[PDB]
Amino acid sequence: MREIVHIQAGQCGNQIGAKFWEVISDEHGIDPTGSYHGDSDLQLERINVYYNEATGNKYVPRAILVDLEPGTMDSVRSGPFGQIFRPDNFVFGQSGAGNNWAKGHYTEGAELVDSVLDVVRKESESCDCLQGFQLTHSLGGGTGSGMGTLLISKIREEYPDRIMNTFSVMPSPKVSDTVVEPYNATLSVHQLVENTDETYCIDNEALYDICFRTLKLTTPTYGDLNHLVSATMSGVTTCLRFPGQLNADLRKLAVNMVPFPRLHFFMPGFAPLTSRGSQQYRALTVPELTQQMFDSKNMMAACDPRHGRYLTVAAIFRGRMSMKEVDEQMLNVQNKNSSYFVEWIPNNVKTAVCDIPPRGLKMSATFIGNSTAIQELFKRISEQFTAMFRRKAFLHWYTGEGMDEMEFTEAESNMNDLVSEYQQYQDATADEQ
Amino acid sequence: MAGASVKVAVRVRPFNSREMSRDSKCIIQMSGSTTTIVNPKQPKETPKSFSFDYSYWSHTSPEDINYASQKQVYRDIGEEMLQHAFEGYNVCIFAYGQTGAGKSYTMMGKQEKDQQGIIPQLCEDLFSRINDTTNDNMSYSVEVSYMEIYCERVRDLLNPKNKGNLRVREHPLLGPYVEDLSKLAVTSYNDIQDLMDSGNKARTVAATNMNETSSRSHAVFNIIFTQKRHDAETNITTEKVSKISLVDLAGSERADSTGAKGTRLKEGANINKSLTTLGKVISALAEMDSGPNKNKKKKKTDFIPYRDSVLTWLLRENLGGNSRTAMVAALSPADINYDETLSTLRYADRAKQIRCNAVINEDPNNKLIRELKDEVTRLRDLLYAQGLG
Amino acid sequence: MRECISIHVGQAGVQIGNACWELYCLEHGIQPDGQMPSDKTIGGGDDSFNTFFSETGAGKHVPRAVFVDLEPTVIDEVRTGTYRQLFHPEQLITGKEDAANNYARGHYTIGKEIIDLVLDRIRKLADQCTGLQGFLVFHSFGGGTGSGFTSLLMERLSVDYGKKSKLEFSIYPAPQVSTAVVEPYNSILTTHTTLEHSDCAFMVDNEAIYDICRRNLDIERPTYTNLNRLISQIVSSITASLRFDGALNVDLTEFQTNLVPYPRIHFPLATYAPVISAEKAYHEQLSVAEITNACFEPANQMVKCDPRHGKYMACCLLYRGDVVPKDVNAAIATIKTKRSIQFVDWCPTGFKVGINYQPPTVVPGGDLAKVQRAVCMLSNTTAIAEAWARLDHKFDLMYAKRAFVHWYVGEGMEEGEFSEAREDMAALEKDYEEVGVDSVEGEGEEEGEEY
Ligand SMILES: CC(=O)O[C@H]1C(=O)[C@@]2(C)[C@H]([C@H](OC(=O)c3ccccc3)[C@]3(O)C[C@H](OC(=O)[C@H](O)[C@@H](NC(=O)c4ccccc4)c4ccccc4)C(C)=C1C3(C)C)[C@]1(OC(C)=O)CO[C@@H]1C[C@@H]2O
Ligand SMILES: Nc1nc2c(ncn2[C@@H]2O[C@H](COP(=O)(O)OP(=O)(O)OP(=O)(O)O)[C@@H](O)[C@H]2O)c(=O)[nH]1
Ligand SMILES: Nc1ncnc2c1ncn2[C@@H]1O[C@H](COP(=O)(O)OP(=O)(O)NP(=O)(O)O)[C@@H](O)[C@H]1O
Ligand SMILES: Nc1nc2c(ncn2[C@@H]2O[C@H](COP(=O)(O)OP(=O)(O)O)[C@@H](O)[C@H]2O)c(=O)[nH]1
Ligand SMILES: [Mg+2]
Repeated sequence: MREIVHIQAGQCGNQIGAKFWEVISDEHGIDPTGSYHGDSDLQLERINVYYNEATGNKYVPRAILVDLEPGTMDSVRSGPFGQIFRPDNFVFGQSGAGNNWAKGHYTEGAELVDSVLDVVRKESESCDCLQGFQLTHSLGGGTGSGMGTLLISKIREEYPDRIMNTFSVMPSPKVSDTVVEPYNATLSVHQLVENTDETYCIDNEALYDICFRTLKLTTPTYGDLNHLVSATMSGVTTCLRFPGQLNADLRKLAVNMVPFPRLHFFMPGFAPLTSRGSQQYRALTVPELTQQMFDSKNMMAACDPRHGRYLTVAAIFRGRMSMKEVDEQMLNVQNKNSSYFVEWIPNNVKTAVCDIPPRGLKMSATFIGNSTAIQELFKRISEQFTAMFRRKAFLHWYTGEGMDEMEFTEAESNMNDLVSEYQQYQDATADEQ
Repeated sequence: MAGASVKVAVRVRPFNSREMSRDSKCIIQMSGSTTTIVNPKQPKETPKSFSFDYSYWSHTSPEDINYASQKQVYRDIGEEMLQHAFEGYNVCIFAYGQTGAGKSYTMMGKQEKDQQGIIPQLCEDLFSRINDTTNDNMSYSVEVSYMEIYCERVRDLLNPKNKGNLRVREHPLLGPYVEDLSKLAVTSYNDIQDLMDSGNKARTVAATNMNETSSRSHAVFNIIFTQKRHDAETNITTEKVSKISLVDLAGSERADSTGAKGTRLKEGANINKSLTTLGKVISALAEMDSGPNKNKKKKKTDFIPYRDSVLTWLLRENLGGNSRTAMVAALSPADINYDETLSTLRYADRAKQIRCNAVINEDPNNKLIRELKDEVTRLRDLLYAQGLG
Repeated sequence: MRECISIHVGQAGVQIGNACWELYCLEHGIQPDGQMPSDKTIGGGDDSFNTFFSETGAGKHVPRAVFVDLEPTVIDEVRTGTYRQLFHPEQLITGKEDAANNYARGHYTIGKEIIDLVLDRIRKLADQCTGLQGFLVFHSFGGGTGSGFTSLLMERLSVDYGKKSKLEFSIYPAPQVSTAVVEPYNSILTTHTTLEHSDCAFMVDNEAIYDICRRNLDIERPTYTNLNRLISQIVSSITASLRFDGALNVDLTEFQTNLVPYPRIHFPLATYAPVISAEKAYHEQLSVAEITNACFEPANQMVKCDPRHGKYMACCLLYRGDVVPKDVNAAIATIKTKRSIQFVDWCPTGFKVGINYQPPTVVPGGDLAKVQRAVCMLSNTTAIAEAWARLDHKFDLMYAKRAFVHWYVGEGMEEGEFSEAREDMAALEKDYEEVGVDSVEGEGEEEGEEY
């Protein structure tokens, strides 16, 4: 029995986690009270992946909620699915990080980390065979980034042989909400590059573009963006919970997608996505899903794949479909856009198929890419970072909490080395001397 | 900047007491810069042949012809590297070899002071030259540190405190380093060897299915050497600073040989990962050295994956830039360990891979028959061409 | 009693086993719950054939099958499926993670702690067996479990039983199509065990079967069920000769004796001639000559390799149904005159023939038509080298930069285990290139004494 422990820290992490628990709960037929009122029988077979079984035929998720302010806990509890969670997992303090990475990592989070790890240890010791962890957090924030990095460090220390996913919302050029984004982003990705097996790349601009262009929503809100991220989160681990013709575990994705240890930043996407009224105008088939998955405007990371090359890609289909169509479409995509795929991997497309699609759709698919274009998302941050570090714009707020100027330099150097490592494979030959 | 060539050396060993008592046969032959090995269970197929830079037959101790004497090895590696270090550049020796290979003898030698290893000869030569060249203007200082790497965690071997995990930092100018790593000065090579023994007492060692005491972790002995010059002025200047590194590499293990679970498999996996990354960086550095050294073109600076492991990260300055490298591999000479020996060669083949071709052992009967047939053909052609037959 | 144990490893093995056991139960009239109403209706007989089913006292029939996998999903689908009551409740499923497309994970780390239970169950099955003939191992190259665990199982079986035959059906990776990024590593690493321990290894390719199921059986969107059903038909054609009567009867040892000139070249291709849809079953005589000719067509091969680029070293034809020996002789004579089919000069006979009276069955809901005659051809030829050569190239393109290697070394392997295997692979290729060469001209150079 493969099982996953879910952690959510910070405002963004808690919001996405709440929406994710509403999306997964439906798929598995769970009442907001906790009782099961589904129809199919394939829904309870692997319920233990995400849920513990309570005494009175009630299911409680393994979610762990962390914060340094009680407001987001209060918002989550007073919600549609607030009562589903175990009240003992609401770990929180007061006097939040104040959008300061040092407070989240060195001053305030250092006191709450012991309690959070105690809860995590209690949850994990009850697992029959724990597979991995999930953590939802934002890089450009306060308590989220720092507490998430500190936690991931601790759990990687304690559980070195278990997978550690991470769904990170990193800052964006135009949609910037806080002034100290680059420091937090750099000091966070300095830690994520070391102590994480898989990191998924999300930002708000790509999701806004998806909402405005594909779904044609006039006034999108954060609920929609969380709804998307939740769709991707289930689609990643669909194969663990349901049968299929060709299964794909989390470890299979990690093995097939990561060529070298430090290149584990992935570009997620989902298909199909239409704008309500247009549904009747398009047929749903495997070629349509394949075309929409590889479209540049569908990506959730705001990095154009056409500016680089795909090191690897993975496609998890859900629905009753023919394997021949899937294989032929992946081969056609590889052979047609031959310039956007690395030459020294003979085949760089993982394919998985699950039999039971999402409730409401006859077919669906999730795309997980890994390409050199991700370097751009780092480069911009680094540029902004140096633009603030030459003058020490807001540095005293960080050095007043025990940090030192050397740490910023190490983080910047690690960013630059990661960027160069991704960039070495970008150029489309190496012949001249 | 400058490149850093790597000298690949392999040495066998004369049988041991257990080997001598048993009827085990040798299996390794070595000629020139080439070695060949015969599978004991497959005598019919072929011998595997590898070609290194440096090949050393220390099998027959009293041998007079083509015996790899200890002074020969020292002159062929350590003297040149010590001279390079004196010019003000970092240098390093990796020592690779599994249990029973005989790496310790090559690296340290016997305490009788009649057969020396590389370390004692290097230290003695360094201190002899220090005492010889200490004029009124020039001053010399030497410091020593000894650390251990275990499961991608650094520990102090000389400090007797609790074996906590030290934190690895990156000074912007002086590169990677380790915090709170005790640094001690030494006045005689006897102090260096005493510190080496004290640290070796503190190594992490565990019992395996193969040996009851096998090294489970890497170890680095850094000699930090400082030269201060007094020109004809009031300004004394630390003219150069160079490092001599002595790395002890644990071998590569198989899960089949050591089927223990828990900590043992974790240690084996970490050791294998570190060795693979080390081989990758050394091969890349050797290729980049070879390219510019002949072509003299600067192909950007390439990318050298230093960060993929702590071992290559802490040795970043020593490996890269203007530096010298040399790896020595010990190959047990029995047969019982044949596969092990082959694995050692396959790890010592890595980096600066060069062409060996097939070594064929001709039957003397067919050789003589072919030679006589050629002679008869030549003589008959000469006779019949002149009309004398 | 001619009795065989079928071993299914991995997802591909388990699904092919589902198809195969559906076919066997349909063939022998066994219901999904194990009962056979035919014996009760008639009174008795040998319909509880001991090749594949063991009969208990109450009249139930249990398959002589062993299923193994490191995931619980694929076998949990069988424990609660239509055939939930057919199998013994043992299914040897490790309630842990999977090999994760990693050979080392399936051979060294997690392959242990389940091999002992599998071997114990195999020994229990073998003890009940009298006159055991061999093993039928189903797996797939490119997977984690199907490569590493199959290698470990084959090694242990060769150590234990030794003399019994071990036939292997495997899914070689296709040239262009694939479903994983690290297929070449596992496929190359499996060469050691599939070479030394196995006796005869049959290779099938998904691209070839897709092509067949689009030209012959006119299906445009096939799934794995059709592939498994065709492979099941192939295996049933192979094994029919020790279940039913026939004019010429070929056991499992005759296969190895006739198709394996040397110990290291036991990689024959397989093909099924009358693959045709019900609509096109009409307008076609389907005589012995037609099916025999169709067996040799390059388009109908089950592996993407052209026989015209090599030489045939041995052939074995297994006929089913209303087939008479005279027509088989005429068809073989006709084939021998064609110039496009070249045989090695050192095998003048080059044909084994077997005829069985039992015609092939029709699975309900299937795709193949009901036919009166059928033939399965096995062909040991030199073209298979091509199918290997491509793979080797792919391996090099990933091993030059040591991509994906740290995953393999992190589970208990070392780097050298790659290179050694590659060297071994090269040797095998050279062996094929040595055997297909014509004998040197007047092989005793030239001769002729006085008189
Ligand atoms: C009834 C029907 O077929 O209509 C569709 C529909 O029109 C479309 C437009 C749906 C609709 O989605 C949206 O309008 C939407 C809005 C903001 C953000 C994201 C989506 C739909 O709401 C979404 C909804 O999807 C589901 O019900 C899935 O189970 C989905 N989960 C949820 O949406 C969900 C949310 C909260 C609580 C419970 C379930 C899912 C998808 C993948 C993986 C897991 C779950 C479906 C079928 C539709 C509507 C209702 C219009 C689309 O979404 C999905 C994920 O299917 C948007 O583009 C797709 C394509 C669909 O055709
Ligand atoms: N013909 C056929 N091939 C299959 C089928 N199922 C899987 N395969 C093949 O199996 C390959 C994938 O590896 P698997 O054999 O499934 O690996 P596994 O047995 O699941 O073991 P793990 O890798 O540990 O999950 C694919 O490339 C397919 O070609 C099937 O039903 N029919
Ligand atoms: N060139 C040589 N000439 C003579 N004896 C040698 C030589 N090389 C090695 N030996 C013998 O090797 C012995 C030491 O072997 P040993 O200490 O067991 O190696 P080791 O412990 O396997 N190395 P390691 O475990 O990797 O630190 C010495 O006592 C010598 O007798
Ligand atoms: N998708 C999504 N992003 C959010 C939400 N709230 C905040 N963010 C993003 O997170 C950043 C602010 O970080 P914040 O949530 O305050 O971090 P925290 O203080 O540690 O909780 C902004 O750049 C937003 O883009 C939300 O509800 N949904
Ligand atoms: Mg599987």
